[PDB]
Amino acid sequence: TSNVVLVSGEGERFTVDKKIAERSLLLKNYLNDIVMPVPNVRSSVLQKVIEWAEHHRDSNFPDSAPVDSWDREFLKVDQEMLYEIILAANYLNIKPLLDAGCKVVAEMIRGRSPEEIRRTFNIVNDFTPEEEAAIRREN
Amino acid sequence: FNGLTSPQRS
Amino acid sequence: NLKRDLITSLPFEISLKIFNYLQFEDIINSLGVSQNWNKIIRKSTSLWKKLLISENFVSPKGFNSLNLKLSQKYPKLSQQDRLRLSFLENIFILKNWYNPKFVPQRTTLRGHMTSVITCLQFEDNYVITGADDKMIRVYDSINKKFLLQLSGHDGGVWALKYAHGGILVSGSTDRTVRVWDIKKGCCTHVFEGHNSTVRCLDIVEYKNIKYIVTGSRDNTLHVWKLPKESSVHDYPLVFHTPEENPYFVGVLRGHMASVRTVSGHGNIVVSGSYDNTLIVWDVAQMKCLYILSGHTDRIYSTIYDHERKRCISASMDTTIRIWDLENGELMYTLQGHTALVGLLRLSDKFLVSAAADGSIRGWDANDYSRKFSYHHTNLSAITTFYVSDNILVSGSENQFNIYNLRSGKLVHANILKDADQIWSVNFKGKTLVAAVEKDGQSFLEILDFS
Repeated sequence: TSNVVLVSGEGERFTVDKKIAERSLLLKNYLNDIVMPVPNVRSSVLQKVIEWAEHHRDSNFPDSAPVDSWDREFLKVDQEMLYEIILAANYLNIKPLLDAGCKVVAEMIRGRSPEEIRRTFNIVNDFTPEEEAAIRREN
Repeated sequence: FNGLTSPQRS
Repeated sequence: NLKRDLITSLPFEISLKIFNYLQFEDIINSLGVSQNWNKIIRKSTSLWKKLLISENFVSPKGFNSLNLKLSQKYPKLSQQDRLRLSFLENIFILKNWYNPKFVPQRTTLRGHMTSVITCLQFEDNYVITGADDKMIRVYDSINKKFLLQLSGHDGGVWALKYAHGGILVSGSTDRTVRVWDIKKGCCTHVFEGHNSTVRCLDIVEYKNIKYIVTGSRDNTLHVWKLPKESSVHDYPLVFHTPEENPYFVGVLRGHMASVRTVSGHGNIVVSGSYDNTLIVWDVAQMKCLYILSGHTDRIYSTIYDHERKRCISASMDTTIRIWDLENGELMYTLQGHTALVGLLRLSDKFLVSAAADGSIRGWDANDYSRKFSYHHTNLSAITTFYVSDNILVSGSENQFNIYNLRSGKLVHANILKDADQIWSVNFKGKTLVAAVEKDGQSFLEILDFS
């Protein structure tokens, strides 16, 4: 069986089975029209994406459903990494991975107060004391 | 009683 | 650290995807996180559209009508904010309906001179009732008070249909069809022609013209144009003879027995009769399209499902039939009652039926698989019920029940405990109304879930 090579934005070459790599619709369409560049995606990020793709090689996805336990542990990374994994999935057109990452972000928000959400993402409360109250009472 | 009231015959 | 405002940083569509995975509570909290989060959330229509749809507050097909209504109510709000405000109001109201520890405010008002109420309409902040006392009573559902009594019928009132702009149509045992203007407090038209009691009626609009269709115990249906409003008389305008009535369209003959039920939309009208058959009419051509034969006993109720182009029929033979109105063919026979099935309702997702043995059945509105099943414990005949995707309210002798259709559980069984009979029940949003009997008298009950 044949492989493709995906090159990270750091110039590092990742060898991966072709049909497995076709999880990326960008790669699949690239072949339809072997080394494919993945510009502006860090090596460590691309490496995670490939790990996810190889793990899910036999997975069939539709087509709200919850995150698979392997995915939850796999997506248990620092926020910057989670951010870049989401961007790479979006660039590479891997909808199920994109979906999974978004579900994990939503889980960070779920059942949390505005103040707790702010602490999680280090967000500045830019509401004036007046505007803060007006929003609470349901705008 | 079947639950449905009806007018009487004319 | 390595912390990051992911919602702000990510492209809009992706952050939107994240919010679609959240429950409304989390979305509400998220609005209070920062100015940017606030801006991002209030930007999408789809977010609030999805929530409204997911809670069955609106259907995809009903969305446009909701939006327009919201624009009329909130002219100076964006579509997004309109939908958010609508959602918050609806979810607040629904939670009250579902809370077994919530109790609605109750207003009890004088009913008719007779203890039995025969018909009720609830539209446009009006509650309208008819009885065998020959009277029509109109109530304000906002202020929860009696407005006026419409008199003129020489016989009992057995059919009522609200049109628009305070206009309503009535049918009586005096064989007349009457048009009323609530805001003038009088009858404007009396249409004669039926040779027996007007048993049922519906109003349809076809090509921007409203028509009245009236079923009678004379085995016929009469079709009439609904008179337009005036600008700037000898009210009521009495029309003793159909041919000399410019609002008269024609007679639909076909049934061999009383026309018990009628249901129409656009130019298509379905009638059900005591002759065990239904007829699908084309009131534009005034012609019979199909005769639906197969029931072995009286038809008591029919619904024209115009969205799916189907007919639903309920019979004394205990069966419910589904008909394909594209070819006039039987589709399904539903067997879930052991008594007369005389009551049918159709919500966006449920066909609901109620029988004289106290049984109530919920069927999927599309494939008619079994969704729910209820039974009044005293095994008394179901006299009335009303339903949405979220709530069922049913009535019978000594019983008035409110069911949560999501959990399948009874929420309240005693709100109208003092009632002896429930003649008619109807609800919309925060307001539930019921025409009841208590100790030999009729009353109108109004329940407020805000």
